Amino acid sequence: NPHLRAYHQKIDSNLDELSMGLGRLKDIALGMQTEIEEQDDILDRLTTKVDKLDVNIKSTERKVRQL
Amino acid sequence: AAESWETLEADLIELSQLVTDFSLLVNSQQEKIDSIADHVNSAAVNVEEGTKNLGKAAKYK
Amino acid sequence: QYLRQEVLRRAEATAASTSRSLALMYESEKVGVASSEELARQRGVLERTEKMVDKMDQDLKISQKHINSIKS
Amino acid sequence: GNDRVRNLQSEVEGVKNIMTQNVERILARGENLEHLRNKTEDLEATSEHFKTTSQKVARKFWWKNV
Repeated sequence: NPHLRAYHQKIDSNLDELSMGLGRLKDIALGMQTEIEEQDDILDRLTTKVDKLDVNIKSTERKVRQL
Repeated sequence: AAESWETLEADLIELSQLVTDFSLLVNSQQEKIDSIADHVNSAAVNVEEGTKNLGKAAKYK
Repeated sequence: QYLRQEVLRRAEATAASTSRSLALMYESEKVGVASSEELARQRGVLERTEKMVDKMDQDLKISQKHINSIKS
Repeated sequence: GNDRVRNLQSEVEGVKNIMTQNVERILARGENLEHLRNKTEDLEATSEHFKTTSQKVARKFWWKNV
């Protein structure tokens, strides 16, 4: 059985690679969710900072409109 | 037989689809990221010029 | 021996399905790294923005100082 | 042959599950991003007025003493 032997070897080869590949995709995905988690924490900070700035410019400007 | 391969191949298609949908959204957000970066950068030249003119003012008098 | 060729097609079938499957996996990988890399790049744009916001704070403390000079 | 397929499948299902979440998480990020754009849009406007008002003072005092 020559052909049968060859087909079975490509199926084994595909299935070994496909399996390792899937482990690699999992860690890629878990990487993504970690990055979003972190970037989430950054955006809450920028937001606080930008809102704090917004006020402190307006506060300064009220000093300027007097003089 | 070759139908449970056919389901594996389907799952891999839907996964591939999920990965594309994810990059499309990550892409579609560069727009928001860069506008954010712009406004703050624009705001910065104003504070600079504002402080600068507040120096011109404090000297000129 | 025409009953043989019925078993070759079944094997060739599953061998082609698993190729395709493998390809799909490789493709998903290639795309997934690229977006994660873009994700990470964008994280740096928002850090630059924190830098810029933080420097506006100091400009406003210099500013406050000039207003003190004028008010004298 | 038949155990190998169902193993692979369920792993794919595993990775699928994470991606589905990541899509949900990144839609969130999208809506957090939008609020910052609008907040920074306002930051740019406040700042422009800060500039304007300074110039009006810097020249008023030019006048007053020259």
